[PDB]
Amino acid sequence: TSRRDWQLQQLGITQWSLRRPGALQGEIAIAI
Amino acid sequence: SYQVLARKWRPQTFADVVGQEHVLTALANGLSLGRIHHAYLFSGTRGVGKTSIARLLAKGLNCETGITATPCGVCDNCREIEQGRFVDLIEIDAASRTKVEDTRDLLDNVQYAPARGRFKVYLIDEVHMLSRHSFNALLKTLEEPPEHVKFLLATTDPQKLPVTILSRCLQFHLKALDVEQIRHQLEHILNEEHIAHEPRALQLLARAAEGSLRDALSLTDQAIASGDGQVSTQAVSAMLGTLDDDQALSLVEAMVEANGERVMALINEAAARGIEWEALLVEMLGLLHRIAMVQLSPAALGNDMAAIELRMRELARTIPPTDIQLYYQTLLIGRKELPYAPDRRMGVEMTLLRALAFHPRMPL
Amino acid sequence: YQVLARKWRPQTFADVVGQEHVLTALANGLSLGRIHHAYLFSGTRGVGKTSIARLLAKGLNCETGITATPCGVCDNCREIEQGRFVDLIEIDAASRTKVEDTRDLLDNVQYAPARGRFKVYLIDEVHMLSRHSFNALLKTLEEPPEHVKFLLATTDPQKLPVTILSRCLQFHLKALDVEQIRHQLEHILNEEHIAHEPRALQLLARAAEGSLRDALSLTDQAIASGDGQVSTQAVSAMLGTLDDDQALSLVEAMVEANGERVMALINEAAARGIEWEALLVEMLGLLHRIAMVQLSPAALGNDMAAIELRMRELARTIPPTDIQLYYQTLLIGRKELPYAPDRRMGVEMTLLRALAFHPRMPLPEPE
Amino acid sequence: SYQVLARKWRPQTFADVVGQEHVLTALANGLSLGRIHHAYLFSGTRGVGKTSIARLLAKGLNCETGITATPCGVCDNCREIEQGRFVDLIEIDAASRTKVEDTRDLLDNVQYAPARGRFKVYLIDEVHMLSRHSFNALLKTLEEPPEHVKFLLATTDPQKLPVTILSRCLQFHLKALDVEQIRHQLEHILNEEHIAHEPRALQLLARAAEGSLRDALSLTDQAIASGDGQVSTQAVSAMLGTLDDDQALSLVEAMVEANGERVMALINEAAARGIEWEALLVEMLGLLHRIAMVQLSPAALGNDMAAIELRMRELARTIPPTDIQLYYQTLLIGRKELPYAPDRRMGVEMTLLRALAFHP
Amino acid sequence: MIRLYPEQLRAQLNEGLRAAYLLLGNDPLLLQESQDAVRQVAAAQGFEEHHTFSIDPNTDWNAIFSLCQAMSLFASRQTLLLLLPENGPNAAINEQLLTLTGLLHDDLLLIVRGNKLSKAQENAAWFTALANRSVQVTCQTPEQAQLPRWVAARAKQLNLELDDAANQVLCYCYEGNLLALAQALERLSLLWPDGKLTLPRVEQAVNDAAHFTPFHWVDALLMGKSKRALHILQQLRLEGSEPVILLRTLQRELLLLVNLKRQSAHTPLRALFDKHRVWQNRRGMMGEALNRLSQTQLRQAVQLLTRTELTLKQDYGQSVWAELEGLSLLLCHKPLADVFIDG
Amino acid sequence: MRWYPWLRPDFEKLVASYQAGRGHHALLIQALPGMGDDALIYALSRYLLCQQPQGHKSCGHCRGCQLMQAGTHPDYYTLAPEKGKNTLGVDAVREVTEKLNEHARLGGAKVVWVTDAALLTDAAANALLKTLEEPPAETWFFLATREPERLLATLRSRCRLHYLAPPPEQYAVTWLSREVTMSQDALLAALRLSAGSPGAALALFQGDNWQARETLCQALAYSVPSGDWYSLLAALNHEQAPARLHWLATLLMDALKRHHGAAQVTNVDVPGLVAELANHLSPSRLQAILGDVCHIREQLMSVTGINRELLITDLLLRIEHYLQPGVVLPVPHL
Ligand SMILES: Nc1ncnc2c1ncn2[C@@H]1O[C@H](COP(=O)(O)OP(=O)(O)OP(O)(O)=S)[C@@H](O)[C@H]1O
Ligand SMILES: Nc1ncnc2c1ncn2[C@@H]1O[C@H](COP(=O)(O)OP(=O)(O)OP(O)(O)=S)[C@@H](O)[C@H]1O
Ligand SMILES: Nc1ncnc2c1ncn2[C@@H]1O[C@H](COP(=O)(O)OP(=O)(O)OP(O)(O)=S)[C@@H](O)[C@H]1O
Ligand SMILES: [Mg+2]
Ligand SMILES: [Mg+2]
Ligand SMILES: [Mg+2]
Ligand SMILES: [Zn+2]
Ligand SMILES: [Zn+2]
Ligand SMILES: [Zn+2]
Ligand SMILES: [Zn+2]
Repeated sequence: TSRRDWQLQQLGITQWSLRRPGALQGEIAIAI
Repeated sequence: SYQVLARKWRPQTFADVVGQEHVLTALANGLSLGRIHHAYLFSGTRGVGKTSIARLLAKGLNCETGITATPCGVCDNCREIEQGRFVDLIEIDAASRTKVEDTRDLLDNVQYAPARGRFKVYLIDEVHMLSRHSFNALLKTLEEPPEHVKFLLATTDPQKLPVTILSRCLQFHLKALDVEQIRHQLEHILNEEHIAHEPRALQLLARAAEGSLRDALSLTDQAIASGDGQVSTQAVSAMLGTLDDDQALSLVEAMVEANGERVMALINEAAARGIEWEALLVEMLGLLHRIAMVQLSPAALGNDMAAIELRMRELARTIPPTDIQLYYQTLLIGRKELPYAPDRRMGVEMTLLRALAFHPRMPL
Repeated sequence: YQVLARKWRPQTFADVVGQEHVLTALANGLSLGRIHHAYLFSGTRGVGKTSIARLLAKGLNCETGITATPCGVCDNCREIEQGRFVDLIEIDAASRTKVEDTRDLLDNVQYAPARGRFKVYLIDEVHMLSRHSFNALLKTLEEPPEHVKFLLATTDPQKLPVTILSRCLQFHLKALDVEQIRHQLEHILNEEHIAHEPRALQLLARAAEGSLRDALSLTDQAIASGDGQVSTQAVSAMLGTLDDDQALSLVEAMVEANGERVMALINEAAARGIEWEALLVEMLGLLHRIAMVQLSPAALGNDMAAIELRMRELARTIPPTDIQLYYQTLLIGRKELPYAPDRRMGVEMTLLRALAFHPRMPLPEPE
Repeated sequence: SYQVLARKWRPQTFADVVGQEHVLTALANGLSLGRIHHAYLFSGTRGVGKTSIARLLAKGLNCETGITATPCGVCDNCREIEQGRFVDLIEIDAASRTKVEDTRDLLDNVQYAPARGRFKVYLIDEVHMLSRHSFNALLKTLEEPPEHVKFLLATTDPQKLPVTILSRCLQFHLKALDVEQIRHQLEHILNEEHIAHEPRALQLLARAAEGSLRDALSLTDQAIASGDGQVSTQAVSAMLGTLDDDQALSLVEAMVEANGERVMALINEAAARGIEWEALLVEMLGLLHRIAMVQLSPAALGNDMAAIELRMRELARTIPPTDIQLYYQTLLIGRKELPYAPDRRMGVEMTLLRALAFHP
Repeated sequence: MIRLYPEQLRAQLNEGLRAAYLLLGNDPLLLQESQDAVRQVAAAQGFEEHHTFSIDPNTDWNAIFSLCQAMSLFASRQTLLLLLPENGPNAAINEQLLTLTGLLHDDLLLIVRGNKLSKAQENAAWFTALANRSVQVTCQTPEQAQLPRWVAARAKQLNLELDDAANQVLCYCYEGNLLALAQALERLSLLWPDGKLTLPRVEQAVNDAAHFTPFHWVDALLMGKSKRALHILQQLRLEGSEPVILLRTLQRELLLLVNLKRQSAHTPLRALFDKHRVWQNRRGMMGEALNRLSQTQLRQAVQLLTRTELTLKQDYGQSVWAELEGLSLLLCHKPLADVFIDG
Repeated sequence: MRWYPWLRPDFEKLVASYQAGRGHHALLIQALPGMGDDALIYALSRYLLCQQPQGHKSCGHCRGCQLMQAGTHPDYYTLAPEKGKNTLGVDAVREVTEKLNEHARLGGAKVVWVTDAALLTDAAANALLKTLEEPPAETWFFLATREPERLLATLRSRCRLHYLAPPPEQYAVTWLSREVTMSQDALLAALRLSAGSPGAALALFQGDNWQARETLCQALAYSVPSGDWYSLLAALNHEQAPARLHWLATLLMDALKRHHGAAQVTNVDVPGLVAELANHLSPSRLQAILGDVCHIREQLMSVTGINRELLITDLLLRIEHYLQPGVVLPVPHL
């Protein structure tokens, strides 16, 4: 796995990824 | 005025008593056969008729006609006992009188023979509140009781009493009143009271009673007061809704269907009234756990959640288990992270948003 | 001299702020003559439960008659205002939680009122009563004498038994909003002839949550600190609230992954002795507000309009994942703050950690 | 007989106090304008002068000359209050008078007029120890005190107090003294006492004070007693650590290099010489923070540390910041769990063993 | 010192009356029956005066000594009763009892009630002083194996007919509570004058099933009856049964199950039951669990039990009922997500 | 109350201050159990209460010395928990404070000794603050504790801290060898397990603790190859569980250090056990098991009424599960 991901796992910090982006109602502008 | 239904409808006869057949039949058989014991104890939940049955037994014991299970209700003794002015019947509130000195004076009256009754009946209520010295005095009295006295005890915490006291008395445990019996009793009471009612209102009141007749009568009185002297389905439904406040279940349902606007509206509604956000999260976690248990086995859901049985069953049948597990894990993480959030409301909103639209990335 | 929270206690239904539904219901009941014998009031602290109960008692026991608009000038009204009215029995359930006191009170309910037409029992903090006390009040409460009324006020209604809740009419007061609190403070200060500024009043209203008692206490404290004036600087010093512009600039610098600006801001804050924990709380609040704005355009409030547009720009630039990562990093930093050698050191290390794991511009990797 | 510096040097005038400028200014303005409240509460950490400020306010209120923010200090009332035997100033120790009966008895006597002074001042200390019944009993009278009584409250944990009590009094929060302020006050006290001292000793004492001036004075008294009546850098460093400055650098270097042998040898030497492990962990955390700071900007390195610059810069240039953050987190976790471990040395060894694993 | 059981006490009293009688045990019903029989026999012999005292640190031994020394003009043949502390007599109580035994008269009949005495308590001067002129009756609750015999005897002496199924139901419903079982038998006799107590009659009587029997829930779990276990847990929750008692009972059973599961990889289950002195009636249901749950189960269950026990010991939370229901489904063959087990 | 040889230096300092009058009214002694701090406090109290001091020692013949020997000195106060209790209440502190107000019977100094400040309750600690801050003239306070951090910050700030240290390792080893007959490796291991504090190792040797340690080592040696850690329950389920858990944690730490490479190990008398532990277990699993053992020991020592058997069984099952491949190990966190 990625080094940064492993370091975050060792730090106990969880990473959240979008699953249903259509739920959000607004100009998120995630893409660029 | 119109009096209170509970006060005006104290069971004055064994037939009027609702349920509790295993106790009434045994008492009637004992009275008919003459097998009467010195000490009787009654145990059960609130509003199950322990005091009423004790009073009925006391009335039957000292009736002019004789020791019968069906008091006449017309002789002077019956009238005095009903009015509570009977000389030979001594009613004691142990909660109010707990010190040994107060109980000793009452217990010393056993020396005098009955004045106008066959037996000198003592009815002690809330006996579990007596002190250690009071219990010792009662045990001393009960060790060698006079043949012409009887003791009746009623309490909701029999375990508090000493084992010695329990061992020297016959104990009867009272059950709940089910639902149909409560509905029939309420229907009869309202018919006698000349108060308009509807079957649906009676069914809802019986369901909300939860096995307690006193609670059912209190709810009926509340409906009458709010209904302006009339019992109606709309009045009872509004009364129950005022005591429901089902924002948590609505939030869970909105989240499961991914409806952010409903979630925000419910959050605002909950914030309108004073509520604990951590308590709300705990309730949501419990609801999700119950849904998962029901999915594993239909028998998980019991009669305690009969009010929201249909909604829970629908959620269990519809939602796949994986979504329930994901939401439960997300709510656990949210509860863990809540203390250090900028605000409880902000933490709850963030966690609900994460459950709605975000998926965590597990290691490996 | 006198405390504002007490000097400005409402004495008429017109003086009450908000709570329109409860006042309308009480007025309709008094006018139609349909008066119940048991009332319960619920809500958060400092909303006017006791004030509304006292106004209802005045209306019921006014010399003129049963009206929804008490005169406020007759002997009964003045005595109720001074708390010396004989027929208004005020009970502090918090102190008298024993059953014997309840029995003693109940033993004297059939006696007629001394001078008024009704005998009103106002029980405060009724939720603190014992179970025996609650059970003892069922019968009398459900059948009070014709000249007896019961008023109940509590902050934790759910503690009461369902049986008790079934013998009264429930009114749930709601927490006041920022606009109402700010308007009330403006009116009070104008009546008191005290200089004020809009930003100071907005900060006081926001820091008072939804309780007017807290807002008035904060106003008095600011006046004491401000030396007879209410200035934005005085209110900021009293609340220890760092400028929101500084927090927004720090957040923007952290996003831009330019640590020189971040350290310059840290030094500037340390120059004025800005609280570090307050800074972390402000940053977390700003991040959460940005996330909410991303969730819904209308999430942002009016009080932040001065920076609204700026925040909106972030809402159109920062992916939600980056916002969540920054929020989690700051939350962990706050978690570890107490155990750090110094609060300044802890915050600096937290910011360095956030910069190191910046999604777009991580710090350079050593050769 | 003999009195410690803390008791001897209790301030007796508003100008003799250190810091808390906002509180003094507010009190002076209130006294000058005549706007006097009937309930004052003081909150803050330990040893910040809450009791001293309350006593100064009590002296000012009941001074014979009048209600002034600058008590004369020479009239009978001022001397009696200073010596703690003033009749109309009643001091209550709530830590030992939590019974509601005592509170009721105290309140029953409020109706009586003051004996000598123009006001009857009640100074309740450690009020947070009072019971709920005591607070409820107080509430009513505190809402309507007679015109000839005043209430002064000093507390260190205001959170425990109910909101009702808090809303009935004017609250003053005292800011913890800065390191520079503590150092300046210690220097002034030593100069007034004619005791030799060195800047480094004062810096170390202020740093060890941790925002408490009472603790700083206690440490200064201990150093004076244990240093033959003189304050010296060597004596303070003996009473304290400070010998871990170079040792901590070697330990962190060994940890970064992932050499278990050297780390264990250094720990064994540290245990043999008998240093404090908490100080070692704090020094390691500070060194890691400084290394992380230098990576962002070379100029961030402090000038006072111009002795190990080469090693610090080499570590900053050789180690990515992520590893530095990982080590800092590990050291913080070890520090948090140090008192809960079977032994300090065992916990430190556990933390270092965990840290050593972070190396490819 | 004679040693007897409650059944032989009547025969001993018929044979003769001894100076002192000791009633040591943990069964209130048997102790009360023995005391009543002894007092009735004494009254028949001519003991119309009775005195009872409670032994405690705040005890007025002077009154007892005066009563022992003082005579009676007409009301002679005194009877004295003592109630020992639950913990047992201490050195001060030991010497007080020795002094009391020193002051004994033929007209004074002494009775003592208390818990079973240990070896240290038994080896006392007062205890040895009464060895030659005392009889001790052991009165303790019989185990489930000996319970049906006692139930059958009690029904027989009441002139009642009990079926085997009815006897089993009564034993299951009122295990460890003989007072409740006797009261239930009396109520059944009152209900049915004919005295025929068939299985449907007791089953209708069992409809009460008041509370205090979490062992029923644990047995339902052991039997794999998910529906029955869930229903009993719901009834217990409605009854407000102490969740700590349920946790402790399930903890004992789960620790035994875990030990059996771990050590049965090389030994038969029945041999391990014999080693642990398990009761054959239990051995069945236990075996079912040991033949129904893998090693992965009874480990997640142990984790959940330990977490719940720690939470209740430190937080005392009232949500323990939901955790108990989750652990109930875990103890069954339900897979469970393992996330609700906080794993 | 043995007077150990290594108590001579520190005493010679403290009493010297009292000879010059530059003595703090509140002294807090930090020392491990068995270090003899009680003897030092008793010697200081005897010196202070002597009516005719000579040199650095009490005369032993004046009225004060006779009363101290008899143990009925009016001006001497001791605060200790009751025989049946494990904590010191606030009533004792309040009555002692009230009694301290009046003058001394003998017209001399008044000495109050607290057996253990760590056992003080919150109410007692708060109440003692005022008394300790401004005690009356000729009044001295002595307090002893193991972990000063556990004491209240306000109470701590009012005391002068004096810290004792263990003697050199060689001296302690020689003293133990003189006191008891055991192998050098065993003596060194016992001394290290006691943080180098003499007497604690003597307590371990005199009692059956050494036999329990040997049994635990044998059980662990049997369990590690097979991997059945449940059998250790019988070796761990005891009233002295914290000590055995500490021993197991020390063994795991020694094995991990040996794997990493070290010249000194706490358990020097069992090289084979630590070697087998290092060989058969990976560093990550060793660290996880060590953390779990420490956490369980802390929970047992902290939680009141906690069940020992359930916690030990859960810990053993958790360790066995972690031994399986593909199991995510716990990570320490805030
Ligand atoms: N079995 C019953 N049949 C009919 N009405 C009942 C019955 N049990 C209770 N009620 C109603 O509930 C009222 C109160 O009943 P009680 O006998 O006082 O309750 P309770 O069992 O005595 O609860 P406790 O012992 O006071 S806690 C009666 O006046 C009836 O209106
Ligand atoms: N709606 C309102 N309009 C005007 N002033 C208000 C209002 N609500 C609160 N206040 C002020 O805040 C004070 C709060 O008085 P309270 O008698 O404590 O009201 P309360 O809601 O009963 O507070 P609690 O619940 O007992 S803490 C009042 O005396 C007013 O000065
Ligand atoms: N602001 C201050 N200015 C000057 N000296 C101070 C100050 N604060 C504390 N001190 C010194 O520390 C001693 C104790 O201060 P206190 O008045 O007890 O502060 P405190 O906050 O009341 O401590 P607590 O709350 O009682 S533990 C004083 O006698 C001074 O010697
Ligand atoms: Mg009743
Ligand atoms: Mg109020
Ligand atoms: Mg103070
Ligand atoms: Zn009749
Ligand atoms: Zn009027
Ligand atoms: Zn003056
Ligand atoms: Zn001497």
